[PDB]
Amino acid sequence: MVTIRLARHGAKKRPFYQVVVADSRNARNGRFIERVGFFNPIASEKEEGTRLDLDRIAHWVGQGATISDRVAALIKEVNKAA
Amino acid sequence: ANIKSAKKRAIQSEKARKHNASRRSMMRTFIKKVYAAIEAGDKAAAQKAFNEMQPIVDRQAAKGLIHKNKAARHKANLTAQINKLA
Amino acid sequence: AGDEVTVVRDEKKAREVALYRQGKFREVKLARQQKSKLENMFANMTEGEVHEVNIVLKADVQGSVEAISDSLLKLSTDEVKVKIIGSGVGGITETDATLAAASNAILVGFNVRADASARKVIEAESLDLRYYSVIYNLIDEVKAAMSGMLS
Amino acid sequence: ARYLGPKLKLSRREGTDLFLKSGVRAIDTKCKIEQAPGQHGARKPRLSDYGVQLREKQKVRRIYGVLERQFRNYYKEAARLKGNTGENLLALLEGRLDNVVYRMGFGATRAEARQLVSHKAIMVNGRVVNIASYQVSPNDVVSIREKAKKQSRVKAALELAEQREKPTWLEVDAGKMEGTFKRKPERSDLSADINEHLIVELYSK
Amino acid sequence: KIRTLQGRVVSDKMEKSIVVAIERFVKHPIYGKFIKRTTKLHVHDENNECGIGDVVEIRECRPLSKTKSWTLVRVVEKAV
RNA sequence: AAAUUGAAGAGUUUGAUCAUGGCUCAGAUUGAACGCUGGCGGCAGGCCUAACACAUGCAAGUCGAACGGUAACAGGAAGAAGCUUGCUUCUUUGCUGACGAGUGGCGGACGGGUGAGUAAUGUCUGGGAAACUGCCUGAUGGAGGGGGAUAACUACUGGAAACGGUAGCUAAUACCGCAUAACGUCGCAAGACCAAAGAGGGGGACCUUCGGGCCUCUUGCCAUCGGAUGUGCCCAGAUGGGAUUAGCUAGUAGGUGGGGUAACGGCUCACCUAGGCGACGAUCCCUAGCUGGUCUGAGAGGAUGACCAGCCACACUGGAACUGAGACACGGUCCAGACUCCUACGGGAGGCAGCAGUGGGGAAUAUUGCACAAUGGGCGCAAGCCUGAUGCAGCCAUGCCGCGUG
RNA sequence: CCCGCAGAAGAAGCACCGGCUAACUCCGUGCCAGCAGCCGCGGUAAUACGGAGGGUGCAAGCGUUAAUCGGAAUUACUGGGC
Ligand SMILES: [K+]
Ligand SMILES: [K+]
Ligand SMILES: [K+]
Ligand SMILES: [Mg+2]
Ligand SMILES: [Mg+2]
Ligand SMILES: [Mg+2]
Ligand SMILES: [Mg+2]
Ligand SMILES: [Mg+2]
Ligand SMILES: [Mg+2]
Ligand SMILES: [Mg+2]
Ligand SMILES: [Mg+2]
Ligand SMILES: [Mg+2]
Ligand SMILES: [Mg+2]
Ligand SMILES: [Mg+2]
Ligand SMILES: [Mg+2]
Ligand SMILES: [Mg+2]
Ligand SMILES: [Mg+2]
Ligand SMILES: [Mg+2]
Ligand SMILES: [Mg+2]
Ligand SMILES: [Mg+2]
Ligand SMILES: [Mg+2]
Ligand SMILES: [Mg+2]
Ligand SMILES: [Mg+2]
Ligand SMILES: [Mg+2]
Ligand SMILES: [Mg+2]
Ligand SMILES: [Mg+2]
Ligand SMILES: [Mg+2]
Ligand SMILES: [Mg+2]
Ligand SMILES: [Mg+2]
Ligand SMILES: [Mg+2]
Ligand SMILES: [Mg+2]
Ligand SMILES: [Mg+2]
Ligand SMILES: [Mg+2]
Ligand SMILES: [Mg+2]
Ligand SMILES: [Mg+2]
Ligand SMILES: [Mg+2]
Ligand SMILES: [Mg+2]
Ligand SMILES: [Mg+2]
Ligand SMILES: [Mg+2]
Ligand SMILES: [Mg+2]
Ligand SMILES: [Mg+2]
Ligand SMILES: [Mg+2]
Ligand SMILES: [Mg+2]
Ligand SMILES: [Mg+2]
Ligand SMILES: [Mg+2]
Ligand SMILES: [Mg+2]
Repeated sequence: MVTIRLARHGAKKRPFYQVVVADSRNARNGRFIERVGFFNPIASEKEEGTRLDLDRIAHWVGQGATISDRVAALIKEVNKAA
Repeated sequence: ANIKSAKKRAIQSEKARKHNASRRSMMRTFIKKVYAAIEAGDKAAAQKAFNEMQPIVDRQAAKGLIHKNKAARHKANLTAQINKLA
Repeated sequence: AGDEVTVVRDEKKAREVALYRQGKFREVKLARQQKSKLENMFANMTEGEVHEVNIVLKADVQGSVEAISDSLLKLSTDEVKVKIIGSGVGGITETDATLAAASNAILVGFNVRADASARKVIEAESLDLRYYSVIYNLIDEVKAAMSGMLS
Repeated sequence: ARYLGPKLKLSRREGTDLFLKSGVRAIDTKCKIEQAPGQHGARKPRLSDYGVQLREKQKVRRIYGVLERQFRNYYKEAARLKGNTGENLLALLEGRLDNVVYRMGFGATRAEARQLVSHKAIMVNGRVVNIASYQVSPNDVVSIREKAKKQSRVKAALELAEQREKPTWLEVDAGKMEGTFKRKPERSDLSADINEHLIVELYSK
Repeated sequence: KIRTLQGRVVSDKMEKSIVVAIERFVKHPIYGKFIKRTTKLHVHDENNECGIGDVVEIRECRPLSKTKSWTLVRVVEKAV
């Protein structure tokens, strides 16, 4: 199936997760259909902590995709913020 | 092999194999009989063979042993031949 | 063989200690060899009747190498000399194969075997591999080998 | 690494003062500047074009206390930027923290300023920065810690910097022992003794 | 709407099949001199209506036969 | 606004000169090696050679909410027995929690490794029609009633072992009928035909043998049309050297009819035609995994494919097929070969180019480490289990980069 | 990542110096021993061999070798000739 999962980027002790729509059968950093946004658990308070394109999330879920736990909590938090 | 699952899988695959062998054997027996009737030229016998064969392919395709398209092709070609006869 | 074994505290210093020990040993051994060679080259200008036999030796354990080499070197005579080119512990490998093939020598395996890499060079080369498992028979055959050269 | 050796020998080779001393005594009272170092320093040989370009480059590099690779990186960055490369690289070199803090008058020599910096004695914008090669931005504020505010060498520095010429793009308050770097200079505010063309043609081979 | 290519007959010997040359005219990569290249294709035709020397129109189709993946559409001009 | 601003020569043939012409040097860069020397830190990188051979440890499991069940540990129950009368051995009970082995379900076709082979069976780009697809999702409905086996187990019984053979032996979402059948299949129509499986949670009243019935909820199963995803098939162009390699081809090129495949097709056979490709380079020989890119260069260009990412192929060598939604399958099966090992010589076992590691080759390249805390993956309702992927650590001036030795 | 302690205290080598090409003098040998990328040094006046003093360039690195491009318009389409 297609799902939205977190892909790790950046450097040691410096994580940067892309939010990715991809087949579950590929690797963590493997092929994917579309990049949707990003999250950074290290960034300082003067910089944006996260960004997601909610419309595409809705579109793909309607198509039939599934959401992981961390991504789901992320959408929950952003919806709380806005 | 080395892993438990490999051994168990081989053991059950053997069973699946002999069962499939038997069912496919019945399948070919029936198509052979209907083909022989078709070459014979007796329309009544051909129709009778077609009607005894017809449920069998559908049942075996239902269980997945042969995909639906193969059964459909067989039935359509055989009825085309029987109409060639008459 | 026989060297003292000690546990050491730290990691980095051991490598330097071992390499420093190796450098001086290499220096000294080369020093003796080239001292002898430089001193005696022109003394070797004269010649005489000498029967030399060259052997290359592979043995299973360190002490076995020592013993076999010691026996062969003590067996040397003023006119009959058994000059071992070089010996080491382990299997008969391509270094030994091409070494014995290069010089007029023989590969002797004492409780050790050959390997495919040396095997190919040997079959192409027609080098002689002599196999023995008892010290006595080895001494007997090598004694025959050197004694056959005379006259 | 740095150049830790004798200092006046650099000036003698280059043939002109490099301000590598405090200034309590005139440079001539310390060394025979006109003669080059070495036993054959009396002679004046011919210097070819490549020689003079190399001497100019070496003069700049020694005056700002920069090693070779760092200077190469500076030149590359200046080439990448817009405008006349000489102007840009001159701005780049003057953008170092050591040159600025010396130029603000908090030290006797660039070496002394660097030794102060490396020992966490300064803040920019209230943030302690010990890295010498840090590059400063306009409107940044530089100050000394109160902990090292008591240093007598800093005190005497505040005085001996007075007899020097003071810059135009900088503002300094001895009352609060701090400074503001209003804006970056162009080529004009610096010495005409620096010929940038030779450096440009040298590296651009 | 259908993509269609136009070409020259060169072989009507094959049964219910013809051979057509498509001439294309393109520049050279580095030299820039304009060359004239040709592609030969096998086309299916069902009444053998074509003749050598004609110029016809053909289009893509399923693999009706091995090495026969294009179909005749309309005969543009006749030989002779 | 922005996203480019780019171009140096010198030495050397002669008594001396101009020219032509070869040679040598100054610059960048590397998966580098060796010599001398050696403080710290941050990020990266580390068998290019024998696709040579491998000791040892680990690298693929999970579900008692599918099932017959107690192999172990625990709790309860009779009170066995004891017994200090309210404390402790064995006396048991699938009774409960759980769970060794077994059937059954899903997963080992992904993740990882390597570049031996291939001049196209590949790849890159742009188009296309005759196709299927588990887990995910939309809709419409369906879910009645039976039958005979088997593992486990029990009692025997061969072999050195691997591994067996016989008899009794029980259940299920295992297996197989029958009913029912349209929007599905075939058919011009008329007509003809096709499916299945339950489990768990809680409960008032009523039945009630308390076996549970009965109500409700969740989750499973069957059919058909859709979506999303993956994969299969075809076309045009592009993709090394050698013309001291000029002709190649008979299922070969077409056509008719059968057969086969999920699908079109000489994919396969019978017959008929005598064709097809080639100087716009066929056939043949040598070499080679490709690409997004990397280095160099003012540019056009030249060389190259280490690391990251997409595609292809391979798993001791050669050949074949089953199971399966999907393989002609690294840690699956069968046959042949070589090689290594065990033996009662009667016969057997093996496959690191997975992570460490050893031998060997070489100028040359590391630890037989910690943890599933995070990302991601398989199984489950979930708790949870597994993961040498991955996170982190150890060695190495291999490189870029910052600092000090006042 | 921060604070305290003591002490200049625990820490600099490599290559080159005749022209190309930045930087010279003496001693030791005497076409020998040797150097070398090229022209070429050495037969008792060696800035070119060895040692020393001085100097030049890099720097926790410095050199030699291997290899690709540039210099090469020396395959010349941009850009060569008979
Ligand atoms: K087996
Ligand atoms: K049933
Ligand atoms: K020091
Ligand atoms: Mg992959
Ligand atoms: Mg099944
Ligand atoms: Mg550095
Ligand atoms: Mg065009
Ligand atoms: Mg620190
Ligand atoms: Mg149970
Ligand atoms: Mg019990
Ligand atoms: Mg269990
Ligand atoms: Mg497998
Ligand atoms: Mg390899
Ligand atoms: Mg396409
Ligand atoms: Mg039975
Ligand atoms: Mg029963
Ligand atoms: Mg079933
Ligand atoms: Mg009807
Ligand atoms: Mg039925
Ligand atoms: Mg290529
Ligand atoms: Mg034929
Ligand atoms: Mg046909
Ligand atoms: Mg290859
Ligand atoms: Mg550039
Ligand atoms: Mg290019
Ligand atoms: Mg590769
Ligand atoms: Mg192998
Ligand atoms: Mg095979
Ligand atoms: Mg199958
Ligand atoms: Mg395969
Ligand atoms: Mg394996
Ligand atoms: Mg075997
Ligand atoms: Mg390995
Ligand atoms: Mg070696
Ligand atoms: Mg997880
Ligand atoms: Mg495990
Ligand atoms: Mg380091
Ligand atoms: Mg000079
Ligand atoms: Mg020298
Ligand atoms: Mg001359
Ligand atoms: Mg002299
Ligand atoms: Mg000298
Ligand atoms: Mg000196
Ligand atoms: Mg050029
Ligand atoms: Mg060129
Ligand atoms: Mg010319």
